[PDB]
Amino acid sequence: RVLQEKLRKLKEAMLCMVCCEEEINSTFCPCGHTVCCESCAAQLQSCPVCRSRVEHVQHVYLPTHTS
Amino acid sequence: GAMALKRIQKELSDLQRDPPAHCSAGPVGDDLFHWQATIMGPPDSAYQGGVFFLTVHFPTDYPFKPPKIAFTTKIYHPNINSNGSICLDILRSQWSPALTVSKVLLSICSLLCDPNPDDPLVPDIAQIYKSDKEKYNRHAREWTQKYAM
Ligand SMILES: [Zn+2]
Ligand SMILES: [Zn+2]
Repeated sequence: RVLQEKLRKLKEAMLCMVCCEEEINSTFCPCGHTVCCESCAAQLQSCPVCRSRVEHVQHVYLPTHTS
Repeated sequence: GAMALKRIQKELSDLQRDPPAHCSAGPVGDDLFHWQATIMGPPDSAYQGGVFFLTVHFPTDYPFKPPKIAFTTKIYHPNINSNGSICLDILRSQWSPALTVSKVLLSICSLLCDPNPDDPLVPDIAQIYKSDKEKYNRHAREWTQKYAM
């Protein structure tokens, strides 16, 4: 049924904001927005969401990860 | 691996599923990196009844850089010049990968309803706007009928 709409919205929410291909796995510190894969995150000097300066990127394993 | 393609395809699919009011966008030509957009002048603007065509050109490092968006339809407005260039913060300094063509289109609509006279691309229109709003609307309406209808 239309669980599909929900499950797909969830899956697309887990995709990197920038490249739209890799699973998100990085947070901008200190602000905490978690919207990118490691490669796109490394290239953003300020957070795309809140525009806070990025002091450093912390790897994150999203609790919602499969395999 | 430099592909803006996936990001563009995703934006396109999202925009077409939930399009901003008064707006439409779709791909044009062969170029996946080009879209055409259309804006129907809002009802509470001097541009009502007018149809404005825009080009959307994505740079190759999109969305690290903003899309290039320009009116091809002629318009009387302080924030848009005769080349169709749009003076809008999020198309320049305030761009971020969190924004989208959809959101920019919405802001352009907002700008049609409420020009920003503090950001003139077209000095003499910006002052007709601040000095005499009633003549502004008269001229904006005349140009809409002449060039956008
Ligand atoms: Zn990415
Ligand atoms: Zn942030």
